Amino acid sequence: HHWGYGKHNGPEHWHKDFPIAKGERQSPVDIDTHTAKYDPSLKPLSVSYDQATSLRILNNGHAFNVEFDDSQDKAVLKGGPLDGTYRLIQFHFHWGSLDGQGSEHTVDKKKYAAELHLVHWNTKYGDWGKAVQQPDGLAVLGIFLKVGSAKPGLQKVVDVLDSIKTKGKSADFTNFDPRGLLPESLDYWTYPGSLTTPPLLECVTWIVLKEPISVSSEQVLKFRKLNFNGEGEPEELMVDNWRPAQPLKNRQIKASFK
Ligand SMILES: NS(=O)(=O)c1nc2ccccc2s1
Ligand SMILES: [Zn+2]
Repeated sequence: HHWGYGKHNGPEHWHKDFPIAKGERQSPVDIDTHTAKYDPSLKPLSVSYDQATSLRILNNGHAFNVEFDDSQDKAVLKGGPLDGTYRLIQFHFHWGSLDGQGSEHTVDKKKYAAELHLVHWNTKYGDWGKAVQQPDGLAVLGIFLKVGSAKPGLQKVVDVLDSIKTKGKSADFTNFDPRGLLPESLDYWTYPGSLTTPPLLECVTWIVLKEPISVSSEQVLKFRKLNFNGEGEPEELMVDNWRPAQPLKNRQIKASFK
């Protein structure tokens, strides 16, 4: 892998190493709120994070992942458009160099300052590597961030970032409660899509919450002090690590709410 979000290895180049980048169910997409159809057959989402066990936070050179113990059913996502049980494996964000961009999904072409991805895999496939080979292998819960009032539940994440500034650095990150990152409402849009970084596999049921969370300018400024580069290498600020909207093609975006 040599892909990134720089001036010569960005999303417009990915198709050369990952031809599925030009596929029929790529993510993210623009959510046209007037075209998305209310589906009364969709169920309430069930976000069961009471027993979540966070373990570690890693700068992987494209974002930072907060990793969970997914060795058994602790934190799981069920219901909504989903059949079966999906285990939380990690969350990460995508963000911008300034507040007017950062999100991957857009809403009537509006870009949010950032987007949180809570990533889950379908336990019926036994492990992540098997799950990503299946069209219903993953469920990613996407939550928009706008800049305003501080999000108290995000501050523990913010405060550890200085310790994982560069690619390949990690730190212990136990006892973090991801419920503190959820908005009030679980109203959502859903559509079939893909991973938004290589390998871009078309194995995701996307669930994107309508209600954004508010974070402070100071919180997102700390995201923007991270580095894409490794220790001692020329500093490249980790900013604009988002893939733009991809063609919707023959896909329907459904709303859980009227
Ligand atoms: N950005 S995302 O679709 O949530 C995502 N992409 C990837 C790629 C490789 C491994 C895990 C994930 S999770
Ligand atoms: Zn993501």
